Amino acid sequence: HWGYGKHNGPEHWHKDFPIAKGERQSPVDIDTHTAKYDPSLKPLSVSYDQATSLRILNNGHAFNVEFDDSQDKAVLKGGPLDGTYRLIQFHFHWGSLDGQGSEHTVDKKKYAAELHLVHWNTKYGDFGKAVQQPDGLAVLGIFLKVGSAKPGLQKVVDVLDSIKTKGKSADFTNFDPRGLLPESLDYWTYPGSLTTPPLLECVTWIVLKEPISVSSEQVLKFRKLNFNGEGEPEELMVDNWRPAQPLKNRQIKASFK
Ligand SMILES: CN(C)c1nnc([C@H](N)S(N)(=O)=O)s1
Ligand SMILES: [Zn+2]
Repeated sequence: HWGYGKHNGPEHWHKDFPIAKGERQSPVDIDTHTAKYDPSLKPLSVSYDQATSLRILNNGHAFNVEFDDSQDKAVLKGGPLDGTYRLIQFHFHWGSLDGQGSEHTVDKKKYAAELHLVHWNTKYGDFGKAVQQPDGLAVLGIFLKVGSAKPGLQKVVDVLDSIKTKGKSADFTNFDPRGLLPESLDYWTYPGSLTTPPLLECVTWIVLKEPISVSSEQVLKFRKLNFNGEGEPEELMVDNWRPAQPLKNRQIKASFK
């Protein structure tokens, strides 16, 4: 089935998922000179004080940190969004080398990695109904560059040893996602899609301008994960990013001047 290799990677996905060649696919290159400041955008509200993390899982493609989304505990509102979007999970995309790994690019620059905080619109009642709607999801994207360590990431780094292979999970309670955010909430926004199969066109993307810094030792621990299952020959989990897709009939808006 699908993956990131030569025989099952992004250039093959359209045969099972024809929407791969659709009109609102993600990620995209963000041309900073072309993006325009939008005064109609409302301030942006990240409310993560009552977040309840539960578990961390290796799915064969990336790892997910999952949250209790049975009540409004950790929500995203404001900015381009109408209504309330509940945090369900976060994950990353990363490279084999420090000069590649992000999905979005900025003036064609690739970062070492990209964090995705995935949220669903509570007017649709559950995540599976939300992904069938054009405004069903909001994904907050944050770039990672290599330099100083991120103290708030270290708890994630230290549990990766326990989920090395596809299908493994571990308890991950009391993790505070506020420790993964940069100082500034300045952002770019556009309508797009999931970046993995089934590639559904259901996402409002909100991509922060300020990257977070992580250390070379933190990213090296991501690159020790495996795509394969336990007992199978080793295929390092690296380069699990989709490249930039055609912008087509879309405008990227900026929250800042
Ligand atoms: C469960 N669903 C559909 C998804 N889980 N992670 C997904 C992606 N990896 S992204 N990048 O958020 O579209 S898509
Ligand atoms: Zn993602």
